[PDB]
Amino acid sequence: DIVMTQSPSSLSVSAGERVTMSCKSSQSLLNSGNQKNFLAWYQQKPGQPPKLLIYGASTRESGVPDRFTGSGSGTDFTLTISSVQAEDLAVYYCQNDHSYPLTFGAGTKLEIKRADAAPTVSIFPPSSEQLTSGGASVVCFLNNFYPKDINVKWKIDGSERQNGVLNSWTDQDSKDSTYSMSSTLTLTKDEYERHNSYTCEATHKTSTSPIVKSFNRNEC
Amino acid sequence: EVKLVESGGGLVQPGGSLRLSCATSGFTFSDFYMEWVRQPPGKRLEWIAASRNKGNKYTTEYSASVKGRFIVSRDTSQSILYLQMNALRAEDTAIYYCARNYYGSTWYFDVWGAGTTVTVSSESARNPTIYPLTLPPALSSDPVIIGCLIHDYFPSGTMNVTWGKSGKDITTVNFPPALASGGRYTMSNQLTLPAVECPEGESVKCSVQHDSNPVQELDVNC
Repeated sequence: DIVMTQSPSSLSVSAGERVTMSCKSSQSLLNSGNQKNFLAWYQQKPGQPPKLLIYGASTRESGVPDRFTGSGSGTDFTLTISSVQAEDLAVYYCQNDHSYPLTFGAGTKLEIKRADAAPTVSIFPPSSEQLTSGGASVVCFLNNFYPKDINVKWKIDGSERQNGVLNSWTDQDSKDSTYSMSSTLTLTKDEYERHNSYTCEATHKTSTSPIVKSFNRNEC
Repeated sequence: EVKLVESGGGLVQPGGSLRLSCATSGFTFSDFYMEWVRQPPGKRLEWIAASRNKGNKYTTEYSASVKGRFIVSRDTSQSILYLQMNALRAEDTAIYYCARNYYGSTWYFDVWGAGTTVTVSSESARNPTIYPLTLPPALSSDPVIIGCLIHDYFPSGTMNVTWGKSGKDITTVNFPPALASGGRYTMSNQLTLPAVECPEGESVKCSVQHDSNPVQELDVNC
């Protein structure tokens, strides 16, 4: 096996910037014969298959923006993206297409830094359709914020909080570089129908005031 | 016209089998190398079998991870590349892709498939139960916000969620699945849209497509 070393493995740039990830191999990918390196670069956007970027160490595949360039030969290759843009958010693999087994390198995630945005919040009561079955799930959606670090607190009725809470972050938006998260408190219809003022309130670096969508009801 | 489509995937128990297939069209299959690549959940692309052009006898090659349990073959008349997977273990849970290993100057993978998810688990299938996410017209400030909670299902595999609505103003956010209490998942999917695009007594259908199975759908009232 021929190992491919990729670094850094995370890149955080502001876009409009110029970047260079590297990728060395433990063995030469260069023929002694045609003189061409058998190294490819693939871009993998969040939730899509990989797509050809550069082949040879340097040929840019038709349709790829001229922002992307790669150099090197033998063992140390690089990929420069000349003016980072919000779509560029992906993992970039380099691969040995020299011989078997073909190997890949760890990857290098490119994340975009942007100016702080603040969350829009929403509280959606548990559904009737669902009550009528045991559970009652209150979903809180926090949209379009940056940075991503955001704590969310669920004070059921009085002041409360717990391990009956699921939280999920979205990937970086490839349009604004903002995140989203949904936070879901799922208790029992009984349990549910005990208290009745249900709140959600995030504490984001943007504002100081804990941000808090709330709702009271449950008798109904 | 160079297209690759792979199918055959979902749950299988430790010790079971799957036959993954990759429908290849738009080119002369009979003489391009076809390759299988997997992607475990928080990990690099890892390469597994390889077929060869009816050019030097459809020879194969397997990675150590799989040499002995996986078997690669092709239905040359039909233009399908197969991956017989015997003796799965949890370790094999990944998105599996077929790729064309093109050769001109150099070798490279010019076309990849979309993937197919194989979860190797002892657990068992629970289809989601889609619940509507709407707000009492005492909560909508316009734009309206609607969603579907896709709830308590197994495996996670892959979930495509679509709305019976699109255009200019109308965003969809699909949140990744989260493991709850049970060893089962939940996801949500919200659709925000011009309030005059989701008035009343109307409704927009949210469609979930999970791994390998039939579409499942709900109509959520605005």
